[PDB]
This record gives sequence, structure tokens and C-alpha cells, in this order.
Amino acid sequence: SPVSDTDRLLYSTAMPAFLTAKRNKNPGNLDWSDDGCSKSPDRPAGFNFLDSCKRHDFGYRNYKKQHRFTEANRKRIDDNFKKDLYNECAKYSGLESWKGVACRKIANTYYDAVRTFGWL
Repeated sequence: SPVSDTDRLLYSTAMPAFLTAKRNKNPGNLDWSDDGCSKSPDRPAGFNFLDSCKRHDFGYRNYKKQHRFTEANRKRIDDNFKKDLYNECAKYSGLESWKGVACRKIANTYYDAVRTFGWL
């Protein structure tokens, strides 16, 4: 099912396994292309936001190719993007008190931006 696999990969798959599925284009039937963070840097202040953007692009591109890119589905995909970004930020310990807090503040800005302009 194109929709059950999209949602599994979007909402119930840890990032490394999502990137593996991406790299292998598996399952082949769906859209695996991306423009990274759709011009906003991929690594703002040197933080890796590209993996989260890749998954956010997966969600947008596949819901559009599918029947369901509504405003309420767009928000579910945007919220999963802040989740993914916060997962990356939480990799700073402990120490980078600092990196984690700065990364989260920029993640909030990236999230705010997709909420506002993502319908384009």
C-alpha cells in the first residue's frame, strides 16, 4: 500500500532506517527526490537539519503525488519535522548546553517557516 508504507516511513521509523530506505529507494513506487531544506541552509550554524528536511520533503512530495496534501495533513508532516529536528538537537551532550539549546531555537524557526510558507 503506497499510503501505509509512506506513513510507516514518515512517523514510525528512526532516521537512520529512513535514510537507508531513501538511499535504496525502497519501496521504488514512491517519490524519493529532495531539494534538501528547500533553500534555507542544510546545516544552519553547522547543525545537520538536512536529514529532517529530506524526510519533510518525502512527506510533502508523497502526500502531493498521493491524494491527501490537505492543510491538516501538512501540519502533521510539519510537526514530524520539528520532532526530527529536535531529535538531532538532542545529540548534543552535555556540555553543548549551548549547542542543544541553540539548535532547538533554530529548529523552531525552521518549523515556523514551513508552517507559514509550505503551502507554496
